[PDB]
Amino acid sequence: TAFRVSVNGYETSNENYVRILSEWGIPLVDQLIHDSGIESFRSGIGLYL
Amino acid sequence: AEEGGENKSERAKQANALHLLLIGFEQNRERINTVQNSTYSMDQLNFS
Repeated sequence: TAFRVSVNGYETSNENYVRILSEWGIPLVDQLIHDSGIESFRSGIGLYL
Repeated sequence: AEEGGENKSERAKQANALHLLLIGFEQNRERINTVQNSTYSMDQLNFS
């Protein structure tokens, strides 16, 4: 993707998270959800029904 | 001392290695975890 996330080993997990989403925002969360793929299963079962 | 120096003999080198191991463990005990390995940065260790 277009994101260039970088995890810092000198930082805490929570603070690293804070920094990543502060720099990138909600588009990264949307890409993460797409990777999760809940929408595909939901749409497939809905279409079937 | 009996060997005349840390680098003079193999036994002297190993004895000095153990000596410095114990000294560091005492010095850096606060930075040494019982089982896991402890990791630090300069800011954590106050290195300028």
